[PDB]
Amino acid sequence: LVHVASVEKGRSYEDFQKVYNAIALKLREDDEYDNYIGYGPVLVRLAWHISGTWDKHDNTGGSYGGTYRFKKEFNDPSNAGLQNGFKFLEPIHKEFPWISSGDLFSLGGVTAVQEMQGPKIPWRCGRVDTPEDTTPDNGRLPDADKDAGYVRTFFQRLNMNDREVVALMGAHALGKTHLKNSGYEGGGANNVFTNEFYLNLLNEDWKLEKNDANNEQWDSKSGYMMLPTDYSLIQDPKYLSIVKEYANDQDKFFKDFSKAFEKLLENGITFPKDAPSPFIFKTLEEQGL
Ligand code: HEM
Repeated sequence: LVHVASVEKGRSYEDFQKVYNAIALKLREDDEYDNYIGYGPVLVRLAWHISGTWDKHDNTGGSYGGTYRFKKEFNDPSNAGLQNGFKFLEPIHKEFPWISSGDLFSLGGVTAVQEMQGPKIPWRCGRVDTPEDTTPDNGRLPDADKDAGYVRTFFQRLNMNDREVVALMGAHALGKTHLKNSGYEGGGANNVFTNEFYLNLLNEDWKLEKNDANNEQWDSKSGYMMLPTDYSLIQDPKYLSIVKEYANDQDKFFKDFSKAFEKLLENGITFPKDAPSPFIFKTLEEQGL
């Protein structure tokens, strides 16, 4: 099973920078969503969930086919709340109907991270929409009620090692949980990409509490929360070392996150040797827009 990247006919960097700019301007303008967090975090989550279905064993799932547009995947209980991100992107797809679905969903994540003052994430085009029968079954995305061993084992399916896992989890500096989506009660939230997830894990006095959906989560008197899978990163000695590293080196975190997130978004895709190089998009701020 091979998925070969194929550049949307005649398109080049300038075309994709236009799409980036459209997403970025809408992020700036539709700022009220989710109590003024805006759409950045949900777009990051969307890009991760469309990629996180991948299975290295058989090359099924992943971002290539844009299969989230089909009912089976759209309605996965693990994807509750992502409809908001899909709705955000729909008008942009109408404006740029030539872009593939997987390219749009992945580019939305890239755009969001950069516009939230995160690292630059190189991005490659050429995902191709695949038919409804290529849609992975539900249940490939991870549960939040588990321990470090679960996290480690889960991420082996995505060909991610312990450093890649800890870097990726730093995206939990962004946004929040919502009881109605996931059964976890949200805490303090931000929409600026920093290494604060790691600082909070190490510095707060966490208490194991039960929420109104009868799930356990870790809460602090400061008003922050951690999922069990978040907290696992300080219970496991290998993960803890890496958490400390990123707490103490913002730049290292940014660089490691950039590499792991690009990898996540490209898993399963074969890029021909004459494919274009990855694009690095300018932010609105860099363009004076
Ligand atoms: C073991 C792995 C993971 C688990 C169990 C997990 C679990 C969750 C849960 C339960 C939520 C709350 C959903 C809601 O209630 O709206 C969430 C939100 C989020 N996750 Fe994860 N996550 C994991 C890994 C990741 C990774 C790898 C990324 C990206 C690189 C990511 C990015 C996010 C973002 C940005 C949000 C916030 C969305 C919002 O504010 O609407 N997560 N995650």
